[PDB]
Amino acid sequence: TTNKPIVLSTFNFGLHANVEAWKVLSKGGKALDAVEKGVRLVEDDPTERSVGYGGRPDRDGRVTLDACIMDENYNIGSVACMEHIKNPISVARAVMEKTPHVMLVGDGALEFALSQGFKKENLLTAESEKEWKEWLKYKPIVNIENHDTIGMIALDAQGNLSGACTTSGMAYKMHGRVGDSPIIGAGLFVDNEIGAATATGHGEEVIRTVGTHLVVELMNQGRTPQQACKEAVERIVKIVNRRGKNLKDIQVGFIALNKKGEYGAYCIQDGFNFAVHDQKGNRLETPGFALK
Amino acid sequence: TNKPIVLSTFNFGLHANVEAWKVLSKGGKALDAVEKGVRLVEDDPTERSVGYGGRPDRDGRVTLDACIMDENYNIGSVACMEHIKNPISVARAVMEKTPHVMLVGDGALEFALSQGFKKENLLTAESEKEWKEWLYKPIVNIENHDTIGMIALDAQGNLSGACTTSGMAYKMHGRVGDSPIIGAGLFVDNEIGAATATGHGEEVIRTVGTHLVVELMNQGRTPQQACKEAVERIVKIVNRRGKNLKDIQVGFIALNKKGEYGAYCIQDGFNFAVHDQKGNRLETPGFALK
Repeated sequence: TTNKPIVLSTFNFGLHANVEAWKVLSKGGKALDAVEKGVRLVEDDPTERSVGYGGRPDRDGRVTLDACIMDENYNIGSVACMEHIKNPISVARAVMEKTPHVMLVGDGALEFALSQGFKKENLLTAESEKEWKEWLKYKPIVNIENHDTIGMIALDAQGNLSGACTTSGMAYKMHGRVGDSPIIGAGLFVDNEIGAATATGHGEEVIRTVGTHLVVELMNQGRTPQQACKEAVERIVKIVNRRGKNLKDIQVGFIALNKKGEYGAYCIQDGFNFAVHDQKGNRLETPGFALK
Repeated sequence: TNKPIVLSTFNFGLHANVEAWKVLSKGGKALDAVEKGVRLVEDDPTERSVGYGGRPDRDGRVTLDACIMDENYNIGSVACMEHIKNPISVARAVMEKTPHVMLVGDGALEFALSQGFKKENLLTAESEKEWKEWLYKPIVNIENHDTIGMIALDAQGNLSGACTTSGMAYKMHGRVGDSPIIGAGLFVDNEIGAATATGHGEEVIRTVGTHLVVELMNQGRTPQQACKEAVERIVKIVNRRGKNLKDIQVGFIALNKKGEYGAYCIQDGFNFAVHDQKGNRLETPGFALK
């Protein structure tokens, strides 16, 4: 029994993103195309205020985006702190496919996007501009309604894994701040002989623990996807305590999928959900949480 | 436990270790020792792949990458930063003074200047001449001391590490390698050990190299065994991607809680420096490409 094809993505907007990925997966399409099409739906929508277009700016009023992608054969691409391109996941795929590098940032990422035909656009909506000027008159508090990242991982009809992660980062972050979403091993990791995992939340904490590489290595060690996500969250809980911080101030979610299409998730604070679509249909599930 | 002890990469690790030992031999923190050690090399214009004499990207811009990690999971990083000679110290200020862990590009430079660092021209006349003559084949060259990574265990039994580079010569503007990425160029877990990487950064990111080395030591591997199996994982992936191993070089050095240390690389000719109470010496690790 292998449950394939199957796709998982983060937060409640993962349900709609999964319908676009299933359009690829249900026709035998590649997991890489499915996860790119899925997260682009959310990058494109200005009402999703933490991914792509309409994302809240850094404190200087610049919308800078972070994304990475990984396919079934350790090919990776990433862009971080890139301005004026609505679809960072697709520029990350072009870094992977068209350059000898795996990560470009800042002005160099934008110059490369324009060289590959991407269109320069104004990503700061009137809504985000209004909110930023009011904020100008930094408290990255936990908020369950803030779907701060879309991460999506899929196992296709060929039995191949791939994943994508994209965000506009912490609202009113310092100029040039980069979170976990464009870092391979922190926001996203895919090993086609084992499984894949993506992360959400306070990016600094996922980088600190190399979160998604740790989840996949625990599945390599025999942990179920859910057990792997749970123990990686418990490692963050331990480190939060050793650093003298308070867990109520921190939110991190992990979703994971292995080679047989088994899946799981776990988070620090209640209220993180994820969407799963497989042949039985698309549904929103609620994982366990550490802060009780 | 054999402590204090410090390891750093390549030939120039011997001189960098003498500066870190000035801190470690007096009971100083491993964090200050590894910062002082790699700054020696950032400061030297004759070291062409670290800080000040570093070879520019293809547009003639010297852009630097660095990260630091202490004994209690605190981390800081700057990538693709221009005009500041000492990126390891701006990384330490990201760690200590901001709510973030990584800043890049113009925002990293703006933060450095807000902290007192001075803007300097890092493109030496030598590097400028070489770049205009070059105006990309990132070959294996054992004379190219591409990164300095340094890891130390101090008198308190605490681990810390630093990694800094100017990255691949004539890289695309905006390219970031493994040296500022926690878990790829550098990782430190004070209950286990620490490891740093050198070489073709893209390959270390792909395998999340130094987090893998430390997790293998967590699983009971020796420092040398952990470095060897992480190199063997890169060998395997190079083969699955249909690539040729002769085109790639990666080195790992590692240190555990007990002060045991080890190293391994793909191609012969990588060396590292160890300084402990027996003195400072240059050792040569095993290599995969036989």
